[PDB]
Amino acid sequence: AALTRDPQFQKLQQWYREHRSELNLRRLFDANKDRFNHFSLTLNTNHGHILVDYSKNLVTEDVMRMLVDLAKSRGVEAARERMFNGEKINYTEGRAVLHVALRNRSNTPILVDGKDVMPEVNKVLDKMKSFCQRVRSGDWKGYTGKTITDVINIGIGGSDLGPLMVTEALKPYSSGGPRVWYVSNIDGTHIAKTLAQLNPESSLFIIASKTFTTQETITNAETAKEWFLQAAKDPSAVAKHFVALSTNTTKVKEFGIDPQNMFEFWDWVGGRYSLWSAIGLSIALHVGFDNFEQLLSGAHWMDQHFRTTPLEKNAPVLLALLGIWYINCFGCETHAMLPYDQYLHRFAAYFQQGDMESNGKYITKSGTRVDHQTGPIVWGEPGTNGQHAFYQLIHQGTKMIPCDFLIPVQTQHPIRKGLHHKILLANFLAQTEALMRGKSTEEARKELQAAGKSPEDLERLLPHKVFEGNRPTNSIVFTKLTPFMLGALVAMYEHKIFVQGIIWDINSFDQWGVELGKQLAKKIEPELDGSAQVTSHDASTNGLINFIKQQREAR
Amino acid sequence: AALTRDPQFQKLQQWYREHRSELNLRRLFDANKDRFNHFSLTLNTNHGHILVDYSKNLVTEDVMRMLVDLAKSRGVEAARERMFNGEKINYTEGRAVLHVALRNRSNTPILVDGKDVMPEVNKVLDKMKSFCQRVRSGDWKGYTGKTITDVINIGIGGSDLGPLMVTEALKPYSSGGPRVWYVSNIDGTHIAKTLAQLNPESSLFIIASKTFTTQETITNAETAKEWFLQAAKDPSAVAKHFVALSTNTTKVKEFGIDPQNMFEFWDWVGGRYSLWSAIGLSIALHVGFDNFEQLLSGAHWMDQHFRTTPLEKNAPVLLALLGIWYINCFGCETHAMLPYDQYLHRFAAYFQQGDMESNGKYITKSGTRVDHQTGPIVWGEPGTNGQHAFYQLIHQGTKMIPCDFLIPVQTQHPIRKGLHHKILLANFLAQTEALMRGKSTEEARKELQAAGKSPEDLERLLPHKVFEGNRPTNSIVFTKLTPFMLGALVAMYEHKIFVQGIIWDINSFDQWGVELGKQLAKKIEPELDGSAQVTSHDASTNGLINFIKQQR
Repeated sequence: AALTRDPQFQKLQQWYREHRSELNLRRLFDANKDRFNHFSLTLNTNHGHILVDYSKNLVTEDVMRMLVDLAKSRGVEAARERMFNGEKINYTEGRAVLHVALRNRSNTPILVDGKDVMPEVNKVLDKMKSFCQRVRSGDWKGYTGKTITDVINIGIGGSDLGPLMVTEALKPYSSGGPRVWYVSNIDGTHIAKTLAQLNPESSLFIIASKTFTTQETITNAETAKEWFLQAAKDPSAVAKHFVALSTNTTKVKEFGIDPQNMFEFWDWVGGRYSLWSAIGLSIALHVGFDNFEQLLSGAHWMDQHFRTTPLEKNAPVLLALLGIWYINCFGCETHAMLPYDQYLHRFAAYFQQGDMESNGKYITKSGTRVDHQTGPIVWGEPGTNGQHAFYQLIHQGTKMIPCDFLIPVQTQHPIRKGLHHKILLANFLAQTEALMRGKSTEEARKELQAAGKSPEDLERLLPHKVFEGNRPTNSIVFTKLTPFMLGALVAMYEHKIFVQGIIWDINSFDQWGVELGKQLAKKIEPELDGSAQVTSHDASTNGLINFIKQQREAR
Repeated sequence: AALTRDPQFQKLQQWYREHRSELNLRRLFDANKDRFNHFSLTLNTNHGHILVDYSKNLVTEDVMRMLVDLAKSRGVEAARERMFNGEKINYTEGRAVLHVALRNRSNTPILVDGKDVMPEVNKVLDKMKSFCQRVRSGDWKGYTGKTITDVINIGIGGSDLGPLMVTEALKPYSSGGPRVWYVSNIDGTHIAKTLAQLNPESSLFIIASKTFTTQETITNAETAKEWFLQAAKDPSAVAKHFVALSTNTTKVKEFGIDPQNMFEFWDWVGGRYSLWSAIGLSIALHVGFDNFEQLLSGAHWMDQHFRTTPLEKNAPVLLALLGIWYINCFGCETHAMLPYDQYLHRFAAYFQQGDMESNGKYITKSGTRVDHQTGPIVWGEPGTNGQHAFYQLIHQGTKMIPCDFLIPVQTQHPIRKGLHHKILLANFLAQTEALMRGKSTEEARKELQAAGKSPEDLERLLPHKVFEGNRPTNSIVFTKLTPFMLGALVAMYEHKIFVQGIIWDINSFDQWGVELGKQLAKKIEPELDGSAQVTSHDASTNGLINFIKQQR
């Protein structure tokens, strides 16, 4: 595979074999008082600063030069220009990849098939702006003349995770917006428990689906419409309570949504890159279109940083390369995302899709199988909660787990004169310091001596109190979690993922790996119906089905 | 360490090295049409059936024999009996480990320091029973005479995750219960956005903390008490609105809680095993004490299954050993938990603590350092959502990821004449079948040719459409997600974790690894007050602190 044959990759591997032992953080920081300045970036966006501190990673200045040489060798910069220029870099599907066009506030032309996409992008944005104004002001009335109080997004995956994570994160900005609800699972619990809390007369349903064929979303949408028409008893009332966010005009009409009620996007918007498009309508409705424009603007700023910054000081490139270093030299399977912010409690789940569906790949551009690791398993929970759930394993288990810690300097809720946020910041700082420094047998012994432990009791406990440390982290600190700054942060990680993919020579923008499960579920669905035993699959699938059939009528 | 020198483990690794490439699920099923019957367990709890189908795993009958022999050689049964009989198996802390006593419906004596703990367990249960009846009936009034409409648990980690996951899982059983809120993060967002939705006259605060010294929880409690007293202006009225769940009567009283309002538990209740104790009061308030008892009864049933069942047919032992196989032979870092149930959306989060804080360890019982892997990283999201987020990587990435798929046969919401649950089940079944059966180049070519792809479109797309499969899963299917069945499922995984700890020779029940972060946060705290630079740490901690100071 390309990466394995790359001479810069082999130098990195070779260096790792010879010098891995020189990578002790305790020693590196002691021998370089300037380490933080040398291994950090400060970004002034004009709407907040972002500090990307990667100095607690197991790198030296030689390692980062070799990693930048790898990005050059693998053609990161030329691949970047192909994306921004509208070339069909999604080569398995023959598509452009232009989530950057969605937030292209400069309106500089971006050509696909020689045609500028920005007129159509801005036509849909204008349509969302006007609709949001009418809904939020109460000028858009329901079928009994009431204003809309609840907006329900029905969609899954790329049509759900982004809008949910952003509306969660920007909750302080939703004064005067309708309540927003997200129904995604086919599990009837999800729609049922939501509809039970709603009035059809004041509820606006948004059917989010790129294809408008996804079984979960269409089934959920048909259930919501049946429920709604149970109350309204008039087909023409659907036009006041159902809109669609899709590329598929034909299926939207067949579902019965008026064409004036369809907000379009395009095939070069990948679902996991789609919150910047019409899929973001639930965001604009909740926090207002002006805050949505700020979100796009912050992404635009990061796009420009990614495009114009030399690789060696380019935030998403450096994050990408650090991950390559941990994935392909150290062998780390996972990457933890640990925001110290309750509003970001859906941020890790969002990049599970964004990262893992993009780079969970094993075939290269040339059709050949990779002979190296690709994308990691992404996981995490907000701090401080994670400290009391799983940091035990991060500190004193047997796995190496690169961790991104994120926090805003300014809280949306400066209660008790800042007391809570002070404690939060201090834990944020303490945990990376603890991961890096650890605690030696000599340091733990001195503590147990001072606690007054008997020699027997002390030798028994001592090895359990030792922290081997040397566990690497990234610390990403930003002024405040505004719409603009959220946009910049999400875009930072989008381009991190793009860079890793180029390095691995995979297609970050397709998802052929979801097809087989879909096919097999279509075959199983009609077999579940009766009480007849199923014997047509492997023995486990049959046995599970037959157990299901048996237990259907247990009371 | 103990494990790597154990004869049965070495036999296990040697077989792996010689026969790894013989393990192909597609061929194992093709050659043994009885594979499901020999590699699954069906449990009748008398309150629902559990099918534990472990046949889509990379195991033969010989591998399962060697694994059970490892369990015997590592002494699982004798360790289990020490736990149930009240011995101090949490050896670093010198404590028993008796979450099983908390749900011991049988009331068979369990001695700790020679004294039966069951009377104290049942005294507290009776007290929660009576408090819940009063609150739920409206007998218990607020400081202005109103009934409690909102209950707010304040607590973190083990004092949060269990009750949150259970009340989320048992939502359908909460009719007539007050609404329940969980406040855990120190991040002031968490208490602030909760308090903004509450009426102090009708809100009941539960301060859940085993130590009653955790900084996050005591600060949140102090903030809620300040907020409450700003409205009531009557300090006697705290006794109507604040209770405590703790082992520390001194700190509870010094905080201002009436002694009558403390619900006790004991040092042998681990935080991440605590939802079965007083820590579960918010569960019993939300769904009723009878449903809480049913939850306890399910766990009790699983405790007896674990205790009385021969190892080769013992559900938590088999799950543990299959994990050992993937962890210590295949080298899998992670274990995914994928419940096909929206009510179980915090189940995986609960076992991140349950599993990872228990067995994320590296020092054995003799004080020696492990030379093998221990606990995995636990992660996951509910199906079907996960299919559209990260299953692309499970199917077509470069990682081997053991997965548990869980689902209830009967849904709490049989809308559309069961159409949604029918689809949910079909996806549950399809995904494990797909992970096991890939799709060959040959099969993918035929589909593309049949679809009508031209030779150039076909050959460009074909390699990307191949699924190598051979990806192992457990399927855990149960009649219905009732309180009883939830209790059984949680206890099953608790005992899974126990068994793995014993085999690894580690302490599943301490958590010394949380102490260095707490120390260092206490030293950084006062340094944030100034506008002065800070120079007292490493450059990075210094540099971050000073950027925080610049950007206030």
